Amino acid sequence: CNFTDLFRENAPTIMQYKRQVFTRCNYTLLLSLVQVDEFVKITPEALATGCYSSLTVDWFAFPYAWKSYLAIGSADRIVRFNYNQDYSNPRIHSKVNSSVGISYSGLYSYITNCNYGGFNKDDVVKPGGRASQPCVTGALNSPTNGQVWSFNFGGVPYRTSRLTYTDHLKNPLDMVYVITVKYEPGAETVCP
Amino acid sequence: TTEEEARDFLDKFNSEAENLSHESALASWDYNTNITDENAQKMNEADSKWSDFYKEQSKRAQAFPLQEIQNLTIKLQLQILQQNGSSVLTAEKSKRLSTILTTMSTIYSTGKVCNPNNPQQCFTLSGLEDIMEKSKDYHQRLWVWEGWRSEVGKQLRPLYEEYVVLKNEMARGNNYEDYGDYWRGDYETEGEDGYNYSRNQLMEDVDRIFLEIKPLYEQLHAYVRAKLMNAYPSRISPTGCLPAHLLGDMWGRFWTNLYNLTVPFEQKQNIDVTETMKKQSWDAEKIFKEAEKFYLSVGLYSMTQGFWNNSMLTEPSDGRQVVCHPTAWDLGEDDFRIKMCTKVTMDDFLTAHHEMGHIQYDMAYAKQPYLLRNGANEGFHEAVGEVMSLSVATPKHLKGMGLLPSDFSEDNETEINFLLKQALNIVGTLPFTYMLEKWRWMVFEGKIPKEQWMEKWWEMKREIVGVVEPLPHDETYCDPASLFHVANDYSFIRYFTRTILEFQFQEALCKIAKHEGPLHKCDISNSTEAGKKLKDMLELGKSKPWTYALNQIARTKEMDAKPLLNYFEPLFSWLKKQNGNSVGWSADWSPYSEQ
Ligand SMILES: *[C@@H]1O[C@H](CO)[C@@H](O[C@@H]2O[C@H](CO)[C@@H](O[C@@H]3O[C@H](CO[C@H]4O[C@H](CO)[C@@H](O)[C@H](O)[C@@H]4O)[C@@H](O)[C@H](O[C@H]4O[C@H](CO)[C@@H](O)[C@H](O)[C@@H]4O)[C@@H]3O)[C@H](O)[C@H]2NC(C)=O)[C@H](O)[C@H]1NC(C)=O
Ligand SMILES: *[C@@H]1O[C@H](CO)[C@@H](O[C@@H]2O[C@H](CO)[C@@H](O)[C@H](O)[C@H]2NC(C)=O)[C@H](O)[C@H]1NC(C)=O
Ligand SMILES: *[C@@H]1O[C@H](CO)[C@@H](O[C@@H]2O[C@H](CO)[C@@H](O)[C@H](O)[C@H]2NC(C)=O)[C@H](O)[C@H]1NC(C)=O
Ligand SMILES: *[C@@H]1O[C@H](CO)[C@@H](O[C@@H]2O[C@H](CO)[C@@H](O)[C@H](O)[C@H]2NC(C)=O)[C@H](O)[C@H]1NC(C)=O
Ligand SMILES: *[C@@H]1O[C@H](CO)[C@@H](O)[C@H](O)[C@H]1NC(C)=O
Ligand SMILES: *[C@@H]1O[C@H](CO)[C@@H](O)[C@H](O)[C@H]1NC(C)=O
Ligand SMILES: *[C@@H]1O[C@H](CO)[C@@H](O)[C@H](O)[C@H]1NC(C)=O
Ligand SMILES: *[C@@H]1O[C@H](CO)[C@@H](O)[C@H](O)[C@H]1NC(C)=O
Repeated sequence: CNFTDLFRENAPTIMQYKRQVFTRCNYTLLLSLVQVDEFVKITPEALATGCYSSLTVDWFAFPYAWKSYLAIGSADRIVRFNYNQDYSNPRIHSKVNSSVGISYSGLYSYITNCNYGGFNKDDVVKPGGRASQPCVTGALNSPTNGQVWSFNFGGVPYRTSRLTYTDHLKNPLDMVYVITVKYEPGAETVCP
Repeated sequence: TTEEEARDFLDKFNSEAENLSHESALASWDYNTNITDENAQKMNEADSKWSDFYKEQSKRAQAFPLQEIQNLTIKLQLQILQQNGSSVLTAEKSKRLSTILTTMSTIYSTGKVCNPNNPQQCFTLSGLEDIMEKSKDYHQRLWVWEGWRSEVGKQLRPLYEEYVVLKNEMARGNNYEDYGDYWRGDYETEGEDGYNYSRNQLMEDVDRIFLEIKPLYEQLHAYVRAKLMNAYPSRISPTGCLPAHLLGDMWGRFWTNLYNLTVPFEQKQNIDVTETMKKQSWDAEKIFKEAEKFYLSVGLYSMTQGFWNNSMLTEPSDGRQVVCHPTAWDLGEDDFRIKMCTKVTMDDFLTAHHEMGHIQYDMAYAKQPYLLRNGANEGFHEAVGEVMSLSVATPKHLKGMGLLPSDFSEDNETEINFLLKQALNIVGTLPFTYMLEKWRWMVFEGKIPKEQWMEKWWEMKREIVGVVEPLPHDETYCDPASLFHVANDYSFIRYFTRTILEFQFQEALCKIAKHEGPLHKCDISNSTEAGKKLKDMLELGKSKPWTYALNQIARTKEMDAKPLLNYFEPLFSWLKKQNGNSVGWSADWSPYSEQ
């Protein structure tokens, strides 16, 4: 299993977060390479070993101090218009040394509001699903000051707003890696 | 060739007017749903563009005299444009009149009344209205009512006096006898055969309606008095008028807040569907979609795709501020919208249909020339919406929508509570509207000396509605101007008209629907014949006299109170049993005369 891309130079934003699915490959080292600050259904030691049908990991930049509302039970904008973590198939907070190519260039932002139609229906993210492109496009064209702007996509009117977290820049940075393991029997293709 | 040139003129006007109307209407809509200092000025500039256009076109319209033109369609559109309005006055009088209008409006809007027994406490009008519709304390109610009249009435009287003279001179400049006559002209129509209605005829039919509704009001008055007399013991005579400050309304227009004191059967519960909607997990979307089906079941028009995508139907969660108050919009270019902040409540289930009803009418006359894109009369616009509202409220509809138990039925006690609650909004409001409109008309006409304006106002109120003020006003007071629609340039007859038309239309649609029963049980849906007949009238707009438009539904030429009396027929009979010989009132009674 090749995890180079998890600690590679191009650290993603959440609005456009990245993920990689591993299958039919051989996967401790990932945790040695970065500095872990915290560990949060499956025990991380149970996750660390054993054979899985499939292993899927997503990652994005995110302040450690903001972890309070990244968890289940949160109804924050950082959950509904940002990243809705799935829990159906049984989260490491870490920082990355500047000695590791981690460029962290550009601006890091998130969506705060995204709705549409005459009923102002919230275009909320499905678990394991990214923000809708209409939401992504409106956010890209947003003033970044939090002001809500009007957009029209496919004839449907949208209201969208964007804010940043690009002020939280320390040499180690703050990143979150979420590993989900599918333990369905009969496959078992991802082993240590 | 005057008519031919006039036609080309009007087609050019109508085309540009639609484009300018769209820009203004859109800027206004966007502002109301997105309050920002950037949208503020934007809307006005758009409004000015239309205004500058309308006046240039007015001058052009006057080049096509109505005497030479024979085609009535052309004459009506030109007649609308061929009006000088304030541009008959000198610059000083025109500017002075505008200044007075702004000042009178401001005095009302920013008015407040302070507590005479405790200077620390003081309420703005919004707080004073809240007291009038809720408080049962005779004392609190009295100082807020009296205070409002003293605080604004004595500042507006002088302005209104000068305002009257200026409005009359303006009307003379526009070839009317006075400003009352100018307003009467809104009901005047030109046509052949029996489709001809005069300005003076309006007064005569209004008096006729008053007398026809009068006996229902007299029965309601005696009943209400008998109950308020116990609520406020030793304050009201067994026979006599009601105290103005105890009517549940700062201006004494509606008696609806008295329902809890005057309820026919205290032991009976009313119908409230709010609980059912919550149990059934309704949304705002469900309320509006059902509103569309109601009208499709009547047989009118569907909603457009633009309606569903662009209208602001609920309050946003975005952070932007919006204006909440139910309004039907027409932005032109077949762009129809409804603006409201819908909640899952039984009241909004009726309001959504009401606003939807306005759109149904607006769509119907969309095929008319720009200038004629209105209701036949302002009373029709509102009356049609109200008829549809009653049809939805009727329990048969609620059962059809699955909002009531199948084992639910109404008894003859429930029907009485329903009708009286309606009477407090419909019947008790009529002689008020009539009294106030007639008084102003005499003021503008010049039948009452300035020093007698106040005396005539209260003498009429005692004889027409049976309402009395507990502490006498020397004369400096101008109580009528304490009301929004008197301080501002608004007419009230439309409300008198709206109510009578509502019933004429409801009854006529019921017989088409073949409802063999009471009008309060009659619904209009699932009767496509009634739908089609209503379609034909709504489509007309101002291309025809309102007497024609009325005939198309009710088969009559004039206003008729009989349908109203019919609707409340079983209420009237019950009130007789309750009132006995107490029916009517003594206009010689007044709290001040007690000691
Ligand atoms: C509530 O009301 C406010 C006030 O009107 C609205 O604010 C406006 O929103 C529109 C978008 O709907 C903004 O238009 C965009 O402006 C961008 C430039 O921004 C800079 O320059 C302007 C001055 O012109 C500054 O005010 C601003 O602060 C920035 O410095 C353009 O780049 C955008 O271009 C896009 O559309 C054009 C269409 O022709 C395309 O060709 C482009 O490729 C691109 O897609 C656009 O023109 C407008 O500037 C905002 N006004 C102000 C004062 O900020 C809110 O949107 C409204 N909210 C809601 C929900 O209705
Ligand atoms: C608007 O006012 C103008 C005057 O400013 C009216 O035009 C005058 O009408 C009288 C009566 O027919 C003529 O004797 C004058 O010669 C006209 N003056 C001008 C400059 O044309 C005009 O008729 C009024 N329009 C309306 C609708 O009242
Ligand atoms: C008439 O009495 C009813 C109660 O039967 C009042 O309804 C209540 O109004 C308050 C708001 O002031 C609500 O919080 C309550 O929940 C309502 N109660 C019920 C059972 O719905 C009604 O307001 C009274 N009418 C007037 C004019 O005061
Ligand atoms: C409502 O309907 C009931 C039932 O018909 C009426 O009560 C009846 O009145 C007659 C005439 O006095 C009596 O002979 C019956 O015995 C009564 N029945 C019952 C169950 O009491 C009632 O009077 C009607 N109310 C109104 C206002 O019309
Ligand atoms: C990061 O750098 C510090 C300072 O030299 C070092 O002590 C730490 O072990 C390094 N951590 C990782 C994961 O390389
Ligand atoms: C909104 O309008 C578009 C046309 O621009 C139409 O395709 C779409 O179905 C409409 N959506 C709704 C909910 O009416
Ligand atoms: C009046 O003008 C309309 C067009 O606006 C036309 O259809 C109608 O036939 C004309 N009537 C007469 C009598 O010329
Ligand atoms: C109209 O007819 C339908 C059946 O097509 C019925 O479900 C609905 O309840 C009826 N409407 C009313 C008000 O009864």
